[PDB]
Amino acid sequence: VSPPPPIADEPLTVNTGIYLIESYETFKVNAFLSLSWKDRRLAFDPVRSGVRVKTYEPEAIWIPEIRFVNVENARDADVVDISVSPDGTVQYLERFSARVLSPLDFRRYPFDSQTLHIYLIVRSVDTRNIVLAVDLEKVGKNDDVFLTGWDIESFTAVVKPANFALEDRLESKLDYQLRISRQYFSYIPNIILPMLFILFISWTAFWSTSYEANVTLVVSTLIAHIAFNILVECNLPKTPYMTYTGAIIFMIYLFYFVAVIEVTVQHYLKVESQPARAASITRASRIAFPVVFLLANIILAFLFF
Amino acid sequence: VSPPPPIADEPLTVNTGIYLIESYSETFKVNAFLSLSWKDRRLAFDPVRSGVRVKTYEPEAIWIPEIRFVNVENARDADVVDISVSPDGTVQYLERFSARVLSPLDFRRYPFDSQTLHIYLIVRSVDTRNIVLAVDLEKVGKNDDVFLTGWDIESFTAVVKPANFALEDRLESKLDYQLRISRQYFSYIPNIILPMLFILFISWTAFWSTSYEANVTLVVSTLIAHIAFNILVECNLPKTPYMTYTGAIIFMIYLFYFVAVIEVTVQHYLKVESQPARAASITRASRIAFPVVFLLANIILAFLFF
Amino acid sequence: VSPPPPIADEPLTVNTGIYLIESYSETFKVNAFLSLSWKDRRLAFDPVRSGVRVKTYEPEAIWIPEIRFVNVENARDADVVDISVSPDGTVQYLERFSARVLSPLDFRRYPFDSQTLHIYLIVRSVDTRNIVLAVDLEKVGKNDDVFLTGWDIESFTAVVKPANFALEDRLESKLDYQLRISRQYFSYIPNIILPMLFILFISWTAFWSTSYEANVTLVVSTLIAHIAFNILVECNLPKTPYMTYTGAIIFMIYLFYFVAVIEVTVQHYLKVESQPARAASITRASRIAFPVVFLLANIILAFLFF
Amino acid sequence: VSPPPPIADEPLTVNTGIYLIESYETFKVNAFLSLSWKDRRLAFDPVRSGVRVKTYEPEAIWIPEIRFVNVENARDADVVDISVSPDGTVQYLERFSARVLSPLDFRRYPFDSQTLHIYLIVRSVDTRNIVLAVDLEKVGKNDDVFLTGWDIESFTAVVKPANFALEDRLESKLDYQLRISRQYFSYIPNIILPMLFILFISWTAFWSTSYEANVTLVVSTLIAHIAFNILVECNLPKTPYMTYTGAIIFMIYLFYFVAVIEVTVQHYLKVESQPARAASITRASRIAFPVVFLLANIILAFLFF
Amino acid sequence: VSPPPPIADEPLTVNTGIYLIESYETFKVNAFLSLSWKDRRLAFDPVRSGVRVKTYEPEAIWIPEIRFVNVENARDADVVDISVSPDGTVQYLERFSARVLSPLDFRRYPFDSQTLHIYLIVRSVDTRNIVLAVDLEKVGKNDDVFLTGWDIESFTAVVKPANFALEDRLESKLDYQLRISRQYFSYIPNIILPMLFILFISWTAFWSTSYEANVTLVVSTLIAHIAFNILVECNLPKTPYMTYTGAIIFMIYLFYFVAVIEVTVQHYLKVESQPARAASITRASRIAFPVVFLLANIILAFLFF
Repeated sequence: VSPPPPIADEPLTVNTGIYLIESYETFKVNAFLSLSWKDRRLAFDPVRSGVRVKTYEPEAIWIPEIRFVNVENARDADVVDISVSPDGTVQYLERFSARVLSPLDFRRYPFDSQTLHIYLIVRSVDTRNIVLAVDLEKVGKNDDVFLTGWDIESFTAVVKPANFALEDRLESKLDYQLRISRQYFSYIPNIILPMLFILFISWTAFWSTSYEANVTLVVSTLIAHIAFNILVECNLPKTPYMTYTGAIIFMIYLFYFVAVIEVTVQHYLKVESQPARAASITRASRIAFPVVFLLANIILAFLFF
Repeated sequence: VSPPPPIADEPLTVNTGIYLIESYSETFKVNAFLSLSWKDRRLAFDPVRSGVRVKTYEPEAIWIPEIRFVNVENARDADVVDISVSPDGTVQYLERFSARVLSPLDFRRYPFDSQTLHIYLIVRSVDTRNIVLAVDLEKVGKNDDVFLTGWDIESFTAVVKPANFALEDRLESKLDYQLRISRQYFSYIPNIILPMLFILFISWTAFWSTSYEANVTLVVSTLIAHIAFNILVECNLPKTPYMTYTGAIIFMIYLFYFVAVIEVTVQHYLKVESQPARAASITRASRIAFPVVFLLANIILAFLFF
Repeated sequence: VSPPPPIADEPLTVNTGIYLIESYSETFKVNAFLSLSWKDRRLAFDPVRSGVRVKTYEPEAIWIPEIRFVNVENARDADVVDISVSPDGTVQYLERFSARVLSPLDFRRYPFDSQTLHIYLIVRSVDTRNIVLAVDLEKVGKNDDVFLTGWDIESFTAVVKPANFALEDRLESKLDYQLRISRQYFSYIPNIILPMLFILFISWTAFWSTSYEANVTLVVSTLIAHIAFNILVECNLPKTPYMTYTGAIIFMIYLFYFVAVIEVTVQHYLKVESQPARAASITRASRIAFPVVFLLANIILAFLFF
Repeated sequence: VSPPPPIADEPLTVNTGIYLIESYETFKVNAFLSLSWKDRRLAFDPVRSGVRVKTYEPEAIWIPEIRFVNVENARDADVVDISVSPDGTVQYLERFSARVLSPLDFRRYPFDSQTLHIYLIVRSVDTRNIVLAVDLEKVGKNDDVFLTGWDIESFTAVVKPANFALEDRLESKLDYQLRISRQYFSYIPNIILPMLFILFISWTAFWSTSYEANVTLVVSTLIAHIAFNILVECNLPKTPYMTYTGAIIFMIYLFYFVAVIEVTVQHYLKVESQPARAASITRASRIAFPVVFLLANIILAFLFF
Repeated sequence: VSPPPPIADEPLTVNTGIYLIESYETFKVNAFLSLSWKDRRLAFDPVRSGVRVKTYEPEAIWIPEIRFVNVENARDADVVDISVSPDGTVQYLERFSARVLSPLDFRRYPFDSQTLHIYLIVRSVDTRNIVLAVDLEKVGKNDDVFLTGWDIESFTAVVKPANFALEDRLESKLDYQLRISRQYFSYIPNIILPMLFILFISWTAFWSTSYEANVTLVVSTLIAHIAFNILVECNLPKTPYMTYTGAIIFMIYLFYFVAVIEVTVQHYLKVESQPARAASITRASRIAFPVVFLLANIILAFLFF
């Protein structure tokens, strides 16, 4: 079957709509794709037919070749209904389960908001040009729409389509945006708190002179920090980009090094009989370490938010 | 084929039923029988002239309602078992389907939790007539070989009254099938809480010691052992982005290792400062402070979560 | 196509058989031949006029009984090999199917266990006539290239008498195919129990020492080594929620690291308190207490599990 | 259907083209495969025919059997359009999602550029010979082409096909090259820096005489290095061949051994009462260890770059 | 369609051949399955027919049911070409991607050679008997055939088929062997070397008298060996059967135990005021431990090679 012919030179407007049935660090969505276009070749008089509307099969009529852009593979398509109104207006409906192929911006994790994108595309034919449109009454989401650890803020579409030329033929692109924000509250007692306790347990080598107990304090807590980093391996990003957590983790690895330097220096001074000077440093460190940490954290929080 | 026409204005009632064959796979898989029954007078026959009790049809041959599932992975691996039409026109459909339950678990009470797995059946009404779902209670159940290791399958029931609502200007009829399960917690004690408690107790022996070298080594080295044990039971400890009864216990333990370091640090600091009467007072208190605050805080939490 | 009609009121006997080609991938997948044989007189012929001894049909061409499997992960990868009709109308069906065995293992005796893997064949009887399953013992077996690494494939047999029962008002016939595999335990000793025992023994050398610094470092540091080794053999140590032979030994070991800490703590506490005669008495007893209670408790458990 | 016949003895030239839609330590690509060949059995006079171009179905006409060489399994094929121009010029277009089966060269990780390969092949038939060609206007990539942690430099094709015989029949291969380079900057604060801090924390046993504190310094940091190696397990290559990073990691394991030897020698001299000699070594080591490291690193950097 | 009839009582010989296009601790392969048999019912006089050969469709003619034995699931089949020669000889060609289902024998890892299997089977029919044959011109492998960390030595077939009875009907099995050997070099600097360094770092407790430093030396390195074993978890066998590497690992766990015993005894003797003896065996241990290791290793190497 060929596409419907133009009354005049005008292109075929396909009224699209996505409504999230079920939505569920990667994302998959189960939804309704609704398509509507006018094919007069199908028009009928209800009187001769004895039907308000005629229900067709996908094979029977011309259906626009609507493809998705960023998704895993050929969509799990299931046609729900095909309805033609006496005028030849085609009301298509399909149910599709699809994997969201968008990278997340981990730069502000775990205090971030993401915008998941769903791209609808149609390539225009030799016969006539096809353009995409949005039926706002056919764009939404159910309420059973859950995404554990996230707050589903919106499901909206950029109404104005992206029309552009590709391999000498025109293409019409549409942008569906699932905007989500994170449920950060558990991060404190699970990730930052114990990581901070381990670093604090190290800092008690600023009220000690025993190099044996001090080596054992700083070094043994370096092992505990690394093991805890492996414990929360999942909840920490794979990112090749600068991240808020990444720098905070890095800063900690540096603070374990500075603490070793102080400890080492202090012991060297004591061996060297400048104990008044060493005890001065170990005394300063009791306020230096927690103050530079709290400043550097505030510096970073500003640098990332 | 079009849907059957109404006698009067009434909608088409589809008598549904799910019967669990098997269950498997902290995620869940179902293998079951989906039974559907509706009246199509167009298919009706006079039993006497026809001779035969009922006639067997093919899915393509007749009109079958478009019944879809809601919380399942992808398009069901459908297999039609039998299609039977009663003299009066009522159709007896049966299919075998294997599906994955897309229902989240509530880990807030892990490992003393009961879970309600959901299977939603939906039907969209057509232009011709309206379709509504019903439940044949004789056709809703589960086999007895229905096992779910580490869980107790309590019930498989359906919320008989459907959720009828309008979506995209057309009516929809949703049905709720509930697989209620509770966990088999008894192994948790000797595998998860007991050794975690032993590690914390082994730390507390720094309350009958004055050696800061042995005390640093006691508290710090056990912190490493607790973290490594947490990695040993990584699977058995929930991922939840929400607070949990086990969630808090673990946190409380990380806090108790910190307080224990503070005491140990204070004790040795007083010792150096030559106030041993005071130091030995604290270390003596700690021998009863630490186990008492733990047992209280645990009881506080158990109440806060149950 | 409808099922063949009864000579009298008798049901249709379907002669089944499964023959193992290959087994693979603590879960198992099985690829084999499903042979089915039944009498359909509607297709019977006279050899003389036909000439041919037997004719070949296509699955679509004739009525084939709807044989389904019960405990299989995904709708069987179906491949029809051959369909043959003998002069008297006796159909000889053959298909090749690859299937995932869905049977849980009884880990109550790992790694000295014997499992019994199940394959269930089911047929639902139709309105026309009743169907019952049978077993052709000449068509039930396994190849010799049948390997299951770390297991000894003892048998492949079928419970000849089928389990007839009613379901959703219609009659059903179930068959039991049993793959009996026992373990290849010998490598367990040098890989799992031996080093775990060495770590526990390395701890016990704190019974010939008085240095609380060296004793804390001996018991505590080996606790970390035991946990790390438990993570090293994470795959071999079962996920089971139930009582297990290995799972108790692991528990008992976590307890022995606690008792040892207690002795070590008591020993130094008496030494500090100046009852050295008494402390050296305990540390001396422990040199025979610890290895004796271990060897007794192990024998107690081995009896409790075997 | 058989292939089109030759005017004379010449082979059938198939004008190929791949244009990347999607790209997503393994790689998968979603793109447009464009094919063009002349079948005059389909050719028509535009004037009498009326229509500019006739749209056919894949089954209807003869389409060359174009296969990919290094890809996972039978391609996710989806025919977009088939157009026959008046001259019989078949303009084919399909959308294919495919997994790239090319091994990476980790020798220079994380400072490496990679050339991903897509091989198009056609086997010539008994009737006539088939050869591949490249329409340069139909080879490219979109701009939404992302590969997180990589910089997509080019998508080009080796225009000259590699013609050769296989099993007595002639074959025509084409080389599509997706040249990418890595986004290395996060490697420093995540992989090399803490690994260096752990090794430095060890070296502080060159300003200490306490064998207890020295064993605890060298040995305990060896554990921390191993645990950190497990923390970055993902970001460290599996190569059976030698590598720049793999060599460094090895050199570090050796430096922890040398440091143990010094520490052991120092205390052995101390017990043996040659403290002049012991303090000489520990003094040398303060400059030996950091100098040999910085030299050996420069030696390796040159040996790999 | 039925099989071709016998001239006399002879069986149908099917000339098979597999040619590896692409190979990729588990293995998959992309190849060409070539089949050739004589079906006279298809024979033609070349002169009157004009054409040298005629191309058929799989559905059109009788093709032998050739199945594979050790592969995951039903082969991703794709028919390339079907050609009939004037005498009725059928030249079939298909492209199949398939996962090798053969167990690896790790009893010599990482100095092992492995023989990957591909079995071809055909079940004989009631009409006539079918037997498999090998066209040696149609058995091979491409040269771009790579298997990272392995050396592809051969791809050969056991020409003589295994003919046997199954469920009362005859069957014909063929053996295709992809013989590969390992690229072990990197094993030394990645697995055995650091494992040896950790064990050597332990042995420095034979030049020490400090029981605190000796407990910390032997015990702390035991943790480092276990953590390193977890670091190389991937590169080490899962085998339920004895391994050369498996016993070495075991022997090492035993050497850490012996080292604890000697340490413990030595301290015990010194406490007991018999320093003459403790010093004596500790001196023995300096040569006992490295000698028994080097002997036991040689014993094992012989026991496994």
